[PDB]
Amino acid sequence: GTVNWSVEDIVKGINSNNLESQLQATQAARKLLSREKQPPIDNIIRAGLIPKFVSFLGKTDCSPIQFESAWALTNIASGTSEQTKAVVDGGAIPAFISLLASPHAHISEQAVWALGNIAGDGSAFRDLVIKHGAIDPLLALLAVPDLSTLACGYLRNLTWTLSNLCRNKNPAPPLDAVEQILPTLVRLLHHNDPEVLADSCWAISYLTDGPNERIEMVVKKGVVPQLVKLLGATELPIVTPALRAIGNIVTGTDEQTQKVIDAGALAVFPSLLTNPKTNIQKEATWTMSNITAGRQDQIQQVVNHGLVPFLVGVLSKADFKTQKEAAWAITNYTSGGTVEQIVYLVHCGIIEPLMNLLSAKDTKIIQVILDAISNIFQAAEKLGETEKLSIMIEECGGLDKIEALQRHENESVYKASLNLIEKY
Amino acid sequence: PNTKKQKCG
Repeated sequence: GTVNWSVEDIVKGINSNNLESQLQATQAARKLLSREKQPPIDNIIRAGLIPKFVSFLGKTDCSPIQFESAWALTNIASGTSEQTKAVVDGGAIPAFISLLASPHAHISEQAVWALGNIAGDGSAFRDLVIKHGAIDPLLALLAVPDLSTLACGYLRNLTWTLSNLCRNKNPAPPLDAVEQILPTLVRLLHHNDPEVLADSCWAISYLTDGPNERIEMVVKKGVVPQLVKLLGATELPIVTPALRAIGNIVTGTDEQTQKVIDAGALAVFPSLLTNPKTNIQKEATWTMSNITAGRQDQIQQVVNHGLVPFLVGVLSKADFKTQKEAAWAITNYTSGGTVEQIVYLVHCGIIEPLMNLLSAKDTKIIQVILDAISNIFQAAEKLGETEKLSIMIEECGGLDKIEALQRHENESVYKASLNLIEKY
Repeated sequence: PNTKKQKCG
């Protein structure tokens, strides 16, 4: 019926000056563009249809052609940046923003979706969507007493589109836009739908990916406890963005990092640092490395939560990328820690898995490991116990690795390797 | 997370 029309016929109907013939041809265009197998986006663009579709967004007396043209334009805008640009260049942003207030919820939702595709192209189109005024009416759709009264799909699309207005950098979204969105975003982050929770966390993750002033806007809204709860979710599509966000926040100030600790995040890391998904393990170890770069009382809280044995475990066996973050987390621990903290590392078994990694290739990890070894030896001295550590390094076959490191392209490796063999 | 989404139904 409207199935498998040629572009030629679509064009004839759209050019017919009969609104009902235009509707059938727009539907036939929508069905072609709905096809997962290479939709003919470029053929539709070349046939000159975008400006007609945009004019159809304004036909308030024919809501079905508003819907069909919004859907066809959504799927053109879902393509490449050139394809999204064709939609923007036809005037679609203000026309979609006017449809946010449509009394037809399926049409309002389609306009939300299209504006998400447009804003998801990048920061320039995101900011252009913001400048045309999209935030006020999007937020008004969510200004209800209880989110649970909205249709599940409508809520998910609105959250997803808001997340694209939080996304991307160079520049980051305008500060006033972020402040305007946050209260609603924090409400979505307490909702019970797993897809809404996941997309909300992705949005918070985008907002905390930046300077400490961006982190602070977020932290000051009280989201860290809910992030910590979500970090314990069963569903990995929630854990993954919750963990990204927490990891971003601890790149900030010692005081922002302490909000994460105070909220209980460390108690989740036994699971995170043994998580069967490699990416979770890796991101959890990276986060640990920015916590052990904190204050000594923060290091002490790492120790108290029992996490030093979990870092030994990762050094001992993990994906090579995860092991390298573990090495960083240890080097940072040794650099900022007390003598008592540093010796505890050796008591937990750090030496042997550290040495076994000296036989790696990536020169960076060797420099990171060697810096830790040195920092540990310097703590041994303060106690008069360097010989005991020297023996350890020998019985595990460390010296063997350390000596051969002198034979390394990066003479920095060669420099440190030799210097240690010397003094010890 | 997807930057863009096609509507297929």
